[PDB]
Amino acid sequence: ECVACNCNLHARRCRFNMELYKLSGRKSGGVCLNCRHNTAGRHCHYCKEGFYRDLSKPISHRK
Amino acid sequence: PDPCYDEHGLPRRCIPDFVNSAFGKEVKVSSTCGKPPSRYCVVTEK
Repeated sequence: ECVACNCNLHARRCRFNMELYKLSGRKSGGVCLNCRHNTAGRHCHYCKEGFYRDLSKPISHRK
Repeated sequence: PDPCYDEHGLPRRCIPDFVNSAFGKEVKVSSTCGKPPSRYCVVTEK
């Protein structure tokens, strides 16, 4: 099957690179587009420069 | 009849028996999972 990209509820568009999946030990290569909600990464999975992790909230919280 | 009075009705200590205090009652707390629906991870050793 196909599988969507992760932003942990932080984007509606994403892109892909094979080498990510290739070098992932054949596991994953999805990556956000407009990786929103003060998040960042291929999974919109970390707070960008200036911010930190609201540890109280889950990995996909809007804040 | 009445344990508050002795064999000859002499006034003696009558006491509620020993019971758990917290049984079937309400408690106000600070917070709880599920609002918003939340996750939680559990590790197990082997």
